[PDB]
Amino acid sequence: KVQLSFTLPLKNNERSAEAAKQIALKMGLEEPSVVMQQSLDEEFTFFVVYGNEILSMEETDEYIKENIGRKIVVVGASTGTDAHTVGIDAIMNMKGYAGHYGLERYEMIDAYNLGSQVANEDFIKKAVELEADVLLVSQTVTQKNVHIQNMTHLIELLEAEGLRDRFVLLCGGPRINNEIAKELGYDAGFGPGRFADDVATFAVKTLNDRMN
Amino acid sequence: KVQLSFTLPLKNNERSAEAAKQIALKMGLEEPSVVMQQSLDEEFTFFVVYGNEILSMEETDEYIKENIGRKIVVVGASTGTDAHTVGIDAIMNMKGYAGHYGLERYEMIDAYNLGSQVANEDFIKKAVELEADVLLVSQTVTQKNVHIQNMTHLIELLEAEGLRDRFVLLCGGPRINNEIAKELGYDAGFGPGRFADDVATFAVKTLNDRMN
Amino acid sequence: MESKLNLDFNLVEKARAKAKAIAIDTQEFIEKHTTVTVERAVCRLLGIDGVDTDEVPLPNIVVDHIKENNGLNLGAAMYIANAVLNTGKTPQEIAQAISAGELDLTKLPMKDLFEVKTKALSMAKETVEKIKNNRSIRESRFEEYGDKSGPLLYVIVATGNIYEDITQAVAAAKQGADVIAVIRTTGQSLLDYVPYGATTEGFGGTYATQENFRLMREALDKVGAEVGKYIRLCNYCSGLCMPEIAAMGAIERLDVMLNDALYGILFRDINMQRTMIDQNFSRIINGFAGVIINTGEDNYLTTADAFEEAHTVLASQFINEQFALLAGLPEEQMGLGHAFEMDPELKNGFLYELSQAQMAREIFPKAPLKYMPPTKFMTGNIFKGHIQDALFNMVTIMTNQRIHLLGMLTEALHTPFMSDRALSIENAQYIFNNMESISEEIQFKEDGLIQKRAGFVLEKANELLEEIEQLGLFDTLEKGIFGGVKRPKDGGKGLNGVVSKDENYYNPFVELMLNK
Amino acid sequence: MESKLNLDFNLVEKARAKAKAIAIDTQEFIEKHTTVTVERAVCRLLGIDGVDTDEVPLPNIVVDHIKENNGLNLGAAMYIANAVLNTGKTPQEIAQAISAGELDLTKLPMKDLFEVKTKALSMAKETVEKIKNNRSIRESRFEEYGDKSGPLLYVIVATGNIYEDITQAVAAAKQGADVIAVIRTTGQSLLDYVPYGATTEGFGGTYATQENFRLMREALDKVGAEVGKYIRLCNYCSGLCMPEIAAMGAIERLDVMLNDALYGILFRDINMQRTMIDQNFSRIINGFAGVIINTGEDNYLTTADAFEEAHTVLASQFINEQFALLAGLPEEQMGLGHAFEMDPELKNGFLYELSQAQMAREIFPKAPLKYMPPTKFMTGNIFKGHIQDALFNMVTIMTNQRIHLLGMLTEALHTPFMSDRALSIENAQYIFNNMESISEEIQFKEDGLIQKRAGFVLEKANELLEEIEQLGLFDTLEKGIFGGVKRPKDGGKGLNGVVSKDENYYNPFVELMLNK
Ligand code: B12
Ligand code: B12
Ligand SMILES: C[C@H]1O[C@@H](n2cnc3c(N)ncnc32)[C@H](O)[C@@H]1O
Ligand SMILES: C[C@H]1O[C@@H](n2cnc3c(N)ncnc32)[C@H](O)[C@@H]1O
Ligand SMILES: *Cc1c(COP(=O)(O)O)cnc(C)c1O
Ligand SMILES: *Cc1c(COP(=O)(O)O)cnc(C)c1O
Repeated sequence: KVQLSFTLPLKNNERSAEAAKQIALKMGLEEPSVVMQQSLDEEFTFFVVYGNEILSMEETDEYIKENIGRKIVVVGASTGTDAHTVGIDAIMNMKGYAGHYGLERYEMIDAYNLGSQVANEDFIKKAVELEADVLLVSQTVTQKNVHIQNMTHLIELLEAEGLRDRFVLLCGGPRINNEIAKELGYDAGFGPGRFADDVATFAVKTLNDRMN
Repeated sequence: KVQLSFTLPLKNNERSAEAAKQIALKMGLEEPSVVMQQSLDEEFTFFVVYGNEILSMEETDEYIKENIGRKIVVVGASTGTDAHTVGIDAIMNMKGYAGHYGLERYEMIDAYNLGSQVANEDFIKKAVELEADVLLVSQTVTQKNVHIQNMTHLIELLEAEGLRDRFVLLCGGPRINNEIAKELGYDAGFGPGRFADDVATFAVKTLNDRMN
Repeated sequence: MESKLNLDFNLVEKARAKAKAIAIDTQEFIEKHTTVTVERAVCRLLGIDGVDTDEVPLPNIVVDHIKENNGLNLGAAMYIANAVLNTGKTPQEIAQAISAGELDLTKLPMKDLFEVKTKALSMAKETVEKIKNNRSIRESRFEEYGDKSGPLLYVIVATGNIYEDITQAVAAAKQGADVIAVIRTTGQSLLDYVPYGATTEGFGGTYATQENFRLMREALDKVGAEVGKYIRLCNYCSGLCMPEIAAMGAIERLDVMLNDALYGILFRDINMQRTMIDQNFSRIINGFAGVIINTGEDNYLTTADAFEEAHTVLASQFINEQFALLAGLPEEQMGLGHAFEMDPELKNGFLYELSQAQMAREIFPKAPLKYMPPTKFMTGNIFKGHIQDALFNMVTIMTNQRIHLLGMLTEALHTPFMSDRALSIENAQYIFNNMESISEEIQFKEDGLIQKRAGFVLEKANELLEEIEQLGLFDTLEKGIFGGVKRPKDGGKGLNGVVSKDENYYNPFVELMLNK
Repeated sequence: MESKLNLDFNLVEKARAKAKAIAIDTQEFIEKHTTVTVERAVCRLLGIDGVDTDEVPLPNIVVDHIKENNGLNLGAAMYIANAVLNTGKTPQEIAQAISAGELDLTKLPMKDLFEVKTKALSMAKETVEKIKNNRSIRESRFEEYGDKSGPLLYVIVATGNIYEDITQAVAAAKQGADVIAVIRTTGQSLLDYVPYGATTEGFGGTYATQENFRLMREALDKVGAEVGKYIRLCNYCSGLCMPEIAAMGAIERLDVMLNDALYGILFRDINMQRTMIDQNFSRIINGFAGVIINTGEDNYLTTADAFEEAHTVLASQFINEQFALLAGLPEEQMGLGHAFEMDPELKNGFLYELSQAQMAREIFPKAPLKYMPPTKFMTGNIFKGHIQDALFNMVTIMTNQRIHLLGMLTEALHTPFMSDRALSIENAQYIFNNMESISEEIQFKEDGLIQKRAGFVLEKANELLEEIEQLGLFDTLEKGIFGGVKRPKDGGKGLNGVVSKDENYYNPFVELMLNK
């Protein structure tokens, strides 16, 4: 690892940013990270980098005000018989997970964590109530595909009552991914490496695309 | 130009220092300068460097105490008819030249600047008086080799009275160099790129070699 | 501490009285109950350890046993003791036997109450000794080595791999650190069991494990004698196993541990009742163990606007103070926390920070206060960051804070490198030494910004605690009046692990460690 | 300025009286003489410029002319004027003619004294106007643009190539700098003539040249209106041509210039008599021109032990003050200097620095004090250096210094890069803004280190000036009692350029610019 700083003579762009990455790798073992980038002049720019899109909380909150105009509400839970909750707690808790703060920590967001073992029938009752914009269902046990059955059932339920489209349905859990997600009826699925910011940035853009 | 910092896992040596230079050049256009080098542990060391022996005042002063044991005295001047003095002032003045402080600024050194146009006969009278250890003669005009004649004469004078060896005779000036210097009788000659520290570090070591 | 702010100590005493009301009121509730986690702690204090086959900690199975047979209200201690009486096997063996399905604490004849209870108390008595001794072990090392009187440098290590944490901890130990904390795995406070054994892998940092504690302590002890200093070790109590983690560190003897009353509730959605019962007993153990706890007020400043949340922090500190007291923890053991988190572009901002830091110092004069570094505004500009870590260092020496959590120039970028740690320490030693007497030398103008800022924060915290006292703590949390967070009296995680005490309940450890 | 140190102002007034004695005493000497350099300045003020064939400045030849014909004691002004009377050619043409060997000021009929003298005075009168107007030009720009009230950021440029200096100066101008100084070529104060024309190459920095001044001023004026600020330009007066460089900048209108009474003597071995006569007249011109001078007390701290030389610095400041006065320069024009040069490893060191900086501020309440950055202990550790530049920045805002010479994290390494300059300015703006009112807020304990340090320095400076006053300035220098440096009353460079005034001497410029 190496700390390396310098300054290029290009207006402060994401291009110059790249130039920075270039000039970095171009000088030995890389995988550069341009930690800081600020301009000294409209024609000059300083750089700090280390070597060898996802909105952020501040941003997604702005995006919500300038694009949606009201606080959005999200209801999540570990549905069915699944008692695993650490996961949904990683995205929904104030404290969040590994540095990424949960959705309840966001200003333009009302996150309602209903916890573990929530019957789809109850989940839906609760989404209609707190008038949710985003539904979050987490699944962990894959035993006899009890999860695929359960997530599939929640979709039928929603649709049978003519409700699916009212929501951005997100699913995730250790054995989940976006491929599995889409072919089941959900708008997106999030695996073990994802965090609240990943969810937030996706939910907010989708909302916007829909509300148009 | 580039600012670059990192840390190697080697005891804080001049070798690790080199390793630092190596690891630097090894990573693109170089001519590295290891600006700072300090250890975090006996087995580790931090580095700061930039890319694309000469004692220092504190040191030569120590060297003088631990090796010579008394303040040394130096008498310099622009000899003969030569009115050029900026040069000798660059090595002897308190303020020195381009950052390198003059000999009179040193603690274990009494520098006596006699200025311009000093007849060799007077120069010697003055060296014997302030009992000099180091004589400094500066020459600039080379016209009809009036300088070579003059510097040559000062040597004869000194020797005729049996005095040469009592002193470390240094000469220098714009058209001077150590080759010219040695083949004339002087212990060293210093060209236009040299500074007081260069002179000091040489005079002090020579004194030591002699006093043994 | 002299009064440099001309603070109104009547107001101070008035605020503190409200915190005491709020606390005692909630205490009435705590005493009338126990929790699944309290009992597992009790089991551990009595020697039950190890795991079963599916890697479930034996304390969880023995207590889970008693639980489903409607026994918890009496509390582990009795059954465990009863069992030992007519059975004569060690509680460790009582556990394995219960695991194997070879015993049933619910069906053994229940000998005379006064007989087991006495047995209970005799068992408790042993481990309390081990603990009491560890406290002496520490006192004994300080007197041999001496202890810094200025601020203590507190650094963090966290690879997720214990053996790796150690090589980093000992390096940091001689690099000059006085307190070393191993960052607990992200989210561990959500687990309802403590993993068993050494940990070699973990996200966001190393798991909290009794074995892990032992290794680290053994290490620090080695490098300690080396440098002739006693490195204080620190870990986190927060979560559904607070007491257990506290009993755990009491026996391996950590020196400081994070122990906040409202953390779990406000930031991990752990049920308030469950949380208030767990903190009470973890605090008792820590207190008796001579441990210095750390509160987490920084959590209130890392995201909210730090300038306008200063009274929440002061109120939080008061409230933690009062509970710690109800658990026998004295002021010289309460490492209350605060932080340098105001925006660096705020005019006179540094004057407001200094003021508040000075305020807390005068309000809690005997507490070894914990002052934390800036993090929310720390950016990729490593140069600017080093200087705002410097203004942070200045406040500590100007206000005599005691536990100094060193800021890192690389803060917003990654866990520190060998270099990041060194630079951070030299920065702190330069400032601490260059400005050594600055707090005696410096005074504040009559009714200027500094003094007026402090009194506004104090008047506001008093105002907040007045409402909190009007509603009682649970109602306060139900309506989000504190921390901008609303939480359900019967919501959150762990409520199902809370049981009311029945008339014959008995924790021999309380009278041994508290005793009023 | 309020009295935060509880300084004994009687002692203060007592010290200042000794400086005034010392000065007036030396003044008796200055008035009884003139120097080769004074006269060349007089010639320039009257329009003589350009060079001859071998590139010798015409002012040097016209005055060298008068010199060898035993004429200087009367002083250029007369001959030049006499010549213009019976000849009717411009002094510029008088010069060329004298260069060509076509005239001889010594052999022209010397018309009636009162007639040429009057002519002299009428000539002086013109250029004084150009000057007086430039002073208005500046006043006029300030009122249009306004001026910062806090500390002024002073930065340095020096490529050796004027056109290059300019691209750097304008960049720095908008990067936020308030005062720009072009570092003069190393050793220029040793030259007895001012180079003529623009400079494209030079060691240690760009030559000081009237053409060079004009270019830079033209530039700064351009970027100035751009940013809507009036960038102050600065250069060095030090050396054998002090007055000339001052007359020079008076006509091109630099805003601040280095002008120390003892510099040349103590650090460049320029003869004391020559030096004391040159500084007197350069100071008159600068003063009348509205220029703020800068003294070089840092020279006393960059190598000697700064903690024990603090009284030398304070004495130096007093002494410069008193001379500036004898030359008509008011306190709001004396940018007396000092520095943050104590060892960073010194315990309570920052408290001693703050104290002295506060001392000078209270002693010279109307002076736009110049506080300089650390340099001797600035090392390759760019990180540590940035923070000691920060502690330096703090002193300025805590003590209300007015001219702030920004320190560079790269100080000990090389002239700053674009980045080094930016970082240095943000560091200063962060501290200046974050601690904005810190000087009103902060006070110092009764008789603590801070206040006691200041009074010791003051008592010591008074003690020093008492001996200096006992011997008079020349004797003081002859024995090294001041600055640890001994210099010969008739030694050093330039004594041969010093002449005593004869009864008919006349500088029309003195009465026009001073007039008592
Ligand atoms: C803790 C734990 C428990 C706890 C749960 C604690 C709690 N409060 O949640 C308890 C003890 C109750 C438990 C019980 C059981 N468990 Co378990 N448990 C675990 C363990 C150790 C950790 C899980 C964890 O919390 N990981 C941390 C979180 C952060 O990871 P994550 O779920 O992957 O979350 C990430 C992404 O998935 C995403 N995400 C998750 N959900 C969602 C939803 C949305 C909408 C979005 C956007 C993103 C998202 O966010 C996170 C990244 O930030 C795992 C083993 C392991 N190491 O995984 C077994 C494991 C899940 N358990 C297992 C089993 C077998 C069981 C039990 C059947 C055991 C028993 N009693 O026999 C029961 C089931 C109980 C039930 N009814 O559900 C198996 C399941 C195997 C399978 N695939 O079928 C596992 C994998 C262990 C094993 N290898 O055998 N368990
Ligand atoms: C300034 C100057 C003058 C000044 C002197 C000012 C003064 N106070 O010293 C004055 C006006 C008096 C002068 C006069 C003359 N000058 Co003239 N002058 C110059 C000029 C512009 C600058 C010299 C300088 O000071 N350089 C700066 C110093 C720092 O450089 P330096 O001498 O090389 O010093 C370095 C090393 O040499 C070393 N060093 C020097 N001496 C020593 C001694 C020791 C012991 C050591 C260890 C090191 C050391 O230290 C320095 C590095 O740090 C040069 C042209 C030029 N650019 O060089 C002509 C130049 C030297 N002058 C020249 C001439 C022709 C003359 C005159 C004859 C002109 C005339 N009147 O016709 C006279 C001679 C007068 C005399 N009797 O000596 C010529 C000489 C050509 C030749 N080789 O013969 C030069 C080179 C110009 C030219 N190109 O025509 N001059
Ligand atoms: C699913 C994982 O959770 C842990 N675990 C801890 N307590 C329990 C419990 N009561 N039941 C089941 N698993 C448990 C085990 O370590 C197991 O492997
Ligand atoms: C030797 C160099 O010094 C400069 N110079 C300045 N003044 C004089 C003087 N009086 N005599 C000779 N050279 C002089 C010229 O520029 C010349 O080239
Ligand atoms: C951040 C923090 C932790 C770590 O929390 P987990 O909830 O275990 O992820 C523990 N205690 C406090 C007080 C904290 O601030
Ligand atoms: C360092 C300095 C200079 C530059 O000096 P030269 O003597 O021209 O090399 C000028 N004036 C002052 C006051 C200085 O400190």
